[PDB]
Amino acid sequence: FLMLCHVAQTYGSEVILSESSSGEEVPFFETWMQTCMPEEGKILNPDHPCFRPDSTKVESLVALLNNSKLVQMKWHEACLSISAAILEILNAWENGVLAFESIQKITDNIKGKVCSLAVC
Amino acid sequence: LAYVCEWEKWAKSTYCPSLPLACAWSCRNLIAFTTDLRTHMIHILDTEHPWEVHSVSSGHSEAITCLEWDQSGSRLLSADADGQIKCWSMADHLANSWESSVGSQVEGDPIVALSWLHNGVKLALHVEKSGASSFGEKFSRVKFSPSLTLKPMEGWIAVTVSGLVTVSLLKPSGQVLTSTESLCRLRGRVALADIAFTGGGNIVVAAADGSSASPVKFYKVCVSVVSEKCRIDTEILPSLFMRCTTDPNRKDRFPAITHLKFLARDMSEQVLLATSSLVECWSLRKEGLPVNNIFQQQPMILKWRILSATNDLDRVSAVALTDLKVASDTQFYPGLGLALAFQDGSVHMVHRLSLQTMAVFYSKAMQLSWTSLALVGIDNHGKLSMLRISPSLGHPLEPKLALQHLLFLLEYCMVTGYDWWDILLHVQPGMVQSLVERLHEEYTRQKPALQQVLSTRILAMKASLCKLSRVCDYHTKLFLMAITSTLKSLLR
Amino acid sequence: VADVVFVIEGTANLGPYFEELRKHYLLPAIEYFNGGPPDFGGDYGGTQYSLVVFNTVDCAPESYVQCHAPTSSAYEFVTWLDGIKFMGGGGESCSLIAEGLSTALQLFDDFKKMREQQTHRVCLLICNSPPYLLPAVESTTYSGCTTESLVQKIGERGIHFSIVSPRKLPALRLLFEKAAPPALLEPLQQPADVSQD
Repeated sequence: FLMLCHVAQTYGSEVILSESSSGEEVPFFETWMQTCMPEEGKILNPDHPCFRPDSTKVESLVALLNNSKLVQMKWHEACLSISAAILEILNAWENGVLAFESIQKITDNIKGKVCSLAVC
Repeated sequence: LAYVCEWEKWAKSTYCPSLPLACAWSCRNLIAFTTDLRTHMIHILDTEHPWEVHSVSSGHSEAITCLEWDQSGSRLLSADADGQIKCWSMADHLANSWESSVGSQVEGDPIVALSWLHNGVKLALHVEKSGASSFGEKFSRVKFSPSLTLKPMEGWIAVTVSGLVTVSLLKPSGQVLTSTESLCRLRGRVALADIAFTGGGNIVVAAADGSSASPVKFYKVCVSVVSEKCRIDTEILPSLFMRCTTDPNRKDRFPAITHLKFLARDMSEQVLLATSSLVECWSLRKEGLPVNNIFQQQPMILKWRILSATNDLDRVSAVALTDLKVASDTQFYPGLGLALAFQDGSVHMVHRLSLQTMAVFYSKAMQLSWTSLALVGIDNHGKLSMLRISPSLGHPLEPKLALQHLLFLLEYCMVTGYDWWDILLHVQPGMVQSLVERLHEEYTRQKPALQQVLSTRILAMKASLCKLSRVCDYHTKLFLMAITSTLKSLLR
Repeated sequence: VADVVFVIEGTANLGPYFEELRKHYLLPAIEYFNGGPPDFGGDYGGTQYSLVVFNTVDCAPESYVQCHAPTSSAYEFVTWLDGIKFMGGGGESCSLIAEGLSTALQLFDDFKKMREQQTHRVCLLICNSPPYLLPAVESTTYSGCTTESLVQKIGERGIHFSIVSPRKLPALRLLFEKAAPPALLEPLQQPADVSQD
């Protein structure tokens, strides 16, 4: 994923085109085509890709609560880090749920073998 | 339908493809007629006796935007802004004579023309109904922060459409330079429309490219700091966008107008715009965010909400728009009415939030002339002259309510001292006879004392009512009365 | 020190007469505070004043006040406004400017925010047509009437105020002496320039 993001930063369109030219499938081309480009699409992410069913909706919440994060291989928070960002903004200064525990939770989410979290 | 002109020797200019057009005047003499003959000159024309059309050569290219401010004759001459604002004031109102009041925006292309002088008058028409309020509660004025007062001064400061930072070097009636330089966020790209008059003495602007992305360069700017200096703010207001792209079906909307109105709280004119028509509307309703779900259990923030949206069939928009928060049940006049001409022949004029249908009587850019619904024919048909349609205010008939609305708007025009063109709207002068009778009765009884400053004007108003016909008697009688009274009074 | 105010309003009513009055009353008044009108630096020097001349509602449905004269060095913009004031004003002859003098009061207000460190504030207003109207300001928060204006100009602040009208005398001087603080509207005289009107 790091190499893909670097290729995107370098050239972009050609890589996503070669990846989405033909074939009857649908991989996670959203977080790979809505990260950084000469187009904001900022509120678009809360609007369109925010289809987050209750399934694993509190998964990232329980993770940030009791990380102590690489227990089992699971990559779904990438397309669902919206709840993570919501909790972060609500605890940091918007509501003040955590003064310094927010930094601890961020460091826990900054655990090794996890780089996509930084991208999100 | 009615009131159409034509140009004999000139035509659609088949040699040049096209050119965007615009004009708008909330005061008297509301014809500007941006066009291309067969760059080109700019025209001015009055509402009465339009035979004597006038024009004057410009000194720039493409003449993109112009919009006057007050009854004082002026214009903007945008599109590299050569020959900037001035008055006419020479002998009459038929010669431009652009004076040395020029602001040198070197090789630019802004599309902004704004910064009016004072507040918008308040009209409690539905509640007051002008029974015996004597213009007290029927016509008021809400306290409004004047832009950079010192006495309310005013300049032609605008926003760089082509550029991306700001406008400076303001010299209003003082001939002083006051030159500075500001950074203005050091980055930007805009194709926006201006909305100036907000609560504080600030200006609002937001649009960049269209439906493709969702950027809005909200620039909350402050200009009044000290004499001989400028400190233009770079406050980024909360961003927003057109939620039209929520449809997974398609997203080809690409708006190109997104204009606003002088009331910066209750409109958002985003719209899907070849091969599309879908109006949208959002508000600025402040509300707190749902800070929850973080555990077992500053709220002041702004998140926009929807107002109205639907699928329609239209191409060209003209203009957006009394006050809101009124249960306008018995009211059927174009209160905050938003209409726009339809390409396919007839014009389906219908107020906001319903858009359903109105009477049609089966077998480029415009703006609303006034309360009386008589539009200007600058629709998407090429270099064609102006048109007018039925100003009928609502479906049903109500002669009492009709004359009531007529006297309301007449008294409004009187107190505001603007021009009046509700002539086409009123029926033959018999009803108008009863109207002026009731009007002078109320004037005499419940003046209570403004008569000593409001008499003369309304007498001339009387003339207009007696202008159209068999009843030409009162016309001449009132003219002689007015001229004799004036001459004797000044001789005293 | 020497905080004066210069006001004229008879432009709509009678223009040429002012030009005559300038030859005898306006121009000598300014020489009391300057060695001669030429072209000098302008700043907060105490002796500065304003120049306010407007019209009535007759043929101005979009303008009431456009005054701008903070210091003007007492020479340049003073002479300009004197010789380039206006030539308009029609309608009839019933009232030209009362709401103007109220705004004049407002001007004194800014002195309180500008002339910090008294100054024996003085003011002078000219108007040929006898004014009377119901509205008060239509421009700012303050509001009242001619009576309120005069009691503010006299009692609220000891600003010496006079009215050097044309040789004719209307029914104005009478009511303008109802102030317990001495109004001193005496300086309407063909004799030479008074020391302090």
